[PDB]
Amino acid sequence: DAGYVSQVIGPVVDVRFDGELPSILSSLEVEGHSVRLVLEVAQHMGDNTVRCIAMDSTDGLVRGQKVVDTGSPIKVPVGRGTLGRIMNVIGEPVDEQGPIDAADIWSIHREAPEFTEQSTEQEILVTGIKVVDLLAPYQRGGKIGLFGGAGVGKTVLIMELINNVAKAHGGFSVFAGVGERTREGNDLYREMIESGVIKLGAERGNSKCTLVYGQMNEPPGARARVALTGLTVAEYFRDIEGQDVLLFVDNIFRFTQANSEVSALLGRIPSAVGYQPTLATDLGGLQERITTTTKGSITSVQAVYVPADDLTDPAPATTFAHLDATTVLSRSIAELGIYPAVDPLDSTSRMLNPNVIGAEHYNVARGVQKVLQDYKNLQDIIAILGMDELSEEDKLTVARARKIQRFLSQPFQVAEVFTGTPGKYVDLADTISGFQGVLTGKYDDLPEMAFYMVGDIKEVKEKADKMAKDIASRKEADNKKVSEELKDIPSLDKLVSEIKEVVIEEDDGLEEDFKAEALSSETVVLNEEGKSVPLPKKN
Amino acid sequence: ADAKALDELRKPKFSSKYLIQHVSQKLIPAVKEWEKSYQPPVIHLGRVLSVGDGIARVYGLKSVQAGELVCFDSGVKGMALNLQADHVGVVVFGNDSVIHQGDLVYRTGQIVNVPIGPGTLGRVTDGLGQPIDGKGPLTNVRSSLVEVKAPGIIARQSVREPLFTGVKAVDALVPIGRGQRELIIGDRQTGKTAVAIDAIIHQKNCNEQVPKAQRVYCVYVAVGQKRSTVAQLVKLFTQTGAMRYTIMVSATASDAAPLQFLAPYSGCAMAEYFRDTGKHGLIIYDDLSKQSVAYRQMSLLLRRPPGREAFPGDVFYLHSRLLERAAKLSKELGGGSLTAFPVIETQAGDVSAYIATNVISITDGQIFLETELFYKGIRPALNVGLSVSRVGSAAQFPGMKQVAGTLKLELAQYREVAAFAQFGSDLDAATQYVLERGARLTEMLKQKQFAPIPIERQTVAVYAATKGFLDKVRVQDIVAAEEAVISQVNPAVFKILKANGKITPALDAHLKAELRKVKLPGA
Ligand SMILES: Nc1ncnc2c1ncn2[C@@H]1O[C@H](COP(=O)(O)OP(=O)(O)OP(=O)(O)O)[C@@H](O)[C@H]1O
Ligand SMILES: Nc1ncnc2c1ncn2[C@@H]1O[C@H](COP(=O)(O)OP(=O)(O)O)[C@@H](O)[C@H]1O
Ligand SMILES: [Mg+2]
Ligand SMILES: [Mg+2]
Repeated sequence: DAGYVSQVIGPVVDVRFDGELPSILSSLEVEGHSVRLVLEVAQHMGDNTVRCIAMDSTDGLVRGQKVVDTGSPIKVPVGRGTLGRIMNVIGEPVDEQGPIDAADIWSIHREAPEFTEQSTEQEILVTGIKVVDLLAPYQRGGKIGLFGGAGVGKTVLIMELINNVAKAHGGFSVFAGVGERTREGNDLYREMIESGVIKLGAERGNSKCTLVYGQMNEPPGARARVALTGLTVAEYFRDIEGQDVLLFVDNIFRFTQANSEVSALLGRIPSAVGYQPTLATDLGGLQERITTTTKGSITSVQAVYVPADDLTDPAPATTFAHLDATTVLSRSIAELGIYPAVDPLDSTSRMLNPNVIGAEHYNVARGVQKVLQDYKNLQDIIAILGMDELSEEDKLTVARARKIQRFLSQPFQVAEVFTGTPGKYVDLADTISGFQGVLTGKYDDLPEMAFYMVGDIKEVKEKADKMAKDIASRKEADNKKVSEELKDIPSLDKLVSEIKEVVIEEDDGLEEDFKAEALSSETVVLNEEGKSVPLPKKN
Repeated sequence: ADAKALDELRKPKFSSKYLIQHVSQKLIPAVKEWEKSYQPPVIHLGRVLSVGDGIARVYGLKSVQAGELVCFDSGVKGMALNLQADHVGVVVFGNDSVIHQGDLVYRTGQIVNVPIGPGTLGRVTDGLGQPIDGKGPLTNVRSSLVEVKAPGIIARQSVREPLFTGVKAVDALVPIGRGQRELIIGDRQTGKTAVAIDAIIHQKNCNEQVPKAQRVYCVYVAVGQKRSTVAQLVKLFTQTGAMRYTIMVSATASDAAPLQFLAPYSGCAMAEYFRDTGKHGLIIYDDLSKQSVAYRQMSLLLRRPPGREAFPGDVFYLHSRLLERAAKLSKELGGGSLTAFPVIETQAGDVSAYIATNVISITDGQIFLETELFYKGIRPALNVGLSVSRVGSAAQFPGMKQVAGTLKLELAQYREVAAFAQFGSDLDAATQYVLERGARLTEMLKQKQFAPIPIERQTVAVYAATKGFLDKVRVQDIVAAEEAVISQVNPAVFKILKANGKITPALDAHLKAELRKVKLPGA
């Protein structure tokens, strides 16, 4: 019937069965454990033993603990009952709001959609971000990679992508938090409680987002499989409901990282730099399920953390081929103060094609990339010569590309709470003309800093107005400002009198709520019969 | 060779019995001839097969749990880490020279736990919970596990309260939050312990001023440091009074590798008491790159396969499950917080190391300490283009938020100009002016050691540089000009600015009034 725990090394449990072994990728329950511990069969060890990875911590497991087979892989609730809920890797509600009332629980493991059911149409997903929609335009029904190191703005960009696309999409979205901070998961959950994407109580069914969370405090088995749980929620929303789905995956790098933490304990000799030998095929088996079939559509946005800003690291370098669009975020762009820190050259999309987006959009994007590459080639001789002799053809292409660099920046709606500037949504025909004007030369009379952190081209020519009014200030300094006390302001000692004085306890509250139990000086052991005895004084 | 005839052999097929009835009455008189050489058999107790380098392979111990405290017969404790099929791999909490082959190992019944509570507040502790300061055992304290799972999404709330550190470079540019994990990273002797220590001293200075619930209880975990440094830190914290709110967990270099591995978890479990009982905690994991090294040794001697720089594969999970326990709880869980300050030492400024990149990807903010800024007089050596924080606004002083934006922008103006400091053309007196203000700002941001500043005296001092009031002095005496500013502006400004939090429109008036009323000696 059941099996027993044979070996526990870290997050990898060897379970021995006496006849009728479970299949690979089957789910096993451990009973006698405090919390619900789910093991997924990774391989067959060979002498009627399976080797598993755990979905929770293996602290507490006993060699010989009864492990029961489920006969199926990890099954999770999918459907309309999961909208507005937070799930585990194994489909438990962790939002503390009842059970998940969804019918037809599905396995998280299936094969990829086959070759004949592949869609070939390409329509542009307009996001409102004038560096995304211009240079590397996204595709609805396509896969999007948000590359970039630690601190460059992947989570802020995916928050703005949620706040732009997923609210005005109609269909359902799925967020898969794969190995990230729990604090920003709580931030996303709160910011979708207020914005009405997630609703609570009786109006729960009017929610449009399903959260599946596998964050950093989880063991490496729970981070390796939580992307499959978010993906099978999105696959139910694509295949059965027929809807068009959004699948935001925060740090798909942590999938490969979580598979790397267990692969030495699974008996695999290591590959290149320290990843598993099965890196490309695990990533392919995950990512080929995220497709647009003939039944429905999944538009996936994926953050990819590059380790130490290395794009040649094999875990993002494998990810690069599975994506339709690619938004590489660069640290040196964010060091200029430009946000979002999208590399305007290194970002690529399949939609940048004159047969798809039009020969005006394509040519203005190629012209912006041409003038930015020209400025990047001139940045060498500027720091040795000084940009004074370049004979007004290379001195103009520096100023135009600097206006383009400042014009690629954009204030975000989600970044108001740490910049202050209100966010901007810039439409596609509204950014093509705005970049065509600064490309052809319609805005050389404007100041260079006026392009920084604005929206449309009808905002740079107002920041020029406000800049030339604000430099029209700071002109006179005789008197009549706030510092002369005669206007409306009290003395400095009278403002002190307006302070309410707070209490000070000086006892810190540590003597009234603590259950100060007694701990033994001697150490207490268990003998052969399991009884609690003191340690025997004979070494 | 397969198991089917191997199970058929369980059925008897001997067909003759001319040895069975001969040796069965000959076995027991033979075994009794050697019963003083036999050791008694073992099932639920343990017996040491092999011991060496801090690892005991223990035969028996049938019902041990993974990660369970065991106790050898010589008194030294252990921890059952990898439970293999024929033996248990036990790491030794101490010197393994008192363990022999054939020593009895006793299962204690408990997963590893430390004493938590208010009784630890003021003690110097080892990495396992025993006090090492020579002041007797721990009283008014209770035992709690060191492997508590971090609070989830519904248990947390957004980080809002500041927890100032007293270092005005930090509190102006990289503002901490009260439940935020902030990594102090740099080379050796670049001032990381100084930043953590000044943070603890400033919590001592603020705990005697706030009403009993914004009080911050520091916990310092010294991993891998020598014992003279820990004793000097205890002398510092007692001679300034910071030891009344500070716990110190000290697994030194002489301790075993599992003690240094387990000491950040012991310190986090001691600091989670204040987080779970509504108070606010501050935890400093000094030398987390030494806890990773102790974990590497502990796992390599358990014969687990090595990875990048021979580290374990799960060395990311080691620091992620530790640092994720620093949270800000919801109001139904008390609202208590715990803010982490892990420390990583880099080698020659290589930020692309394995443990360094892992802990950068785990924590919220970063505090980079470069060794070239340290020797240029900039103390603390904050790398302002690389030190990031996730919170930014809504986690700092509202008065400092109005002033430090003009600092964050103008230091960026200074940095993009100073890479053209070989020629000196001084373009239109604008590239000359922005460096002539940015040098003043970097000289403003310097401060001494073991002397933290209250936040009002910081946001007055940056007010005197983001505005005018210091353009008349050279860059060589701004560290004395700001002493003239704080020393001669009337101290009733600081009370109003602390009680308001921001500058009221009656307060920036009086502050611009009194920054010309003072005589600064800059000539
Ligand atoms: N703000 C400061 N002003 C002056 N000196 C400082 C300051 N901060 C640190 N120092 C000096 O720098 C030296 C190194 O300090 P600290 O021990 O904090 O660095 P560390 O990185 O912890 O060193 P280690 O890597 O050896 O642990 C100390 O001798 C200290 O006196
Ligand atoms: N659009 C933006 N505007 C302003 N600041 C930003 C923006 N995007 C990112 N940042 C800064 O970068 C920091 C970290 O960004 P984050 O989204 O956490 O990147 P990652 O997830 O890759 O670490 C934030 O604290 C913020 O200050
Ligand atoms: Mg992130
Ligand atoms: Mg140090």
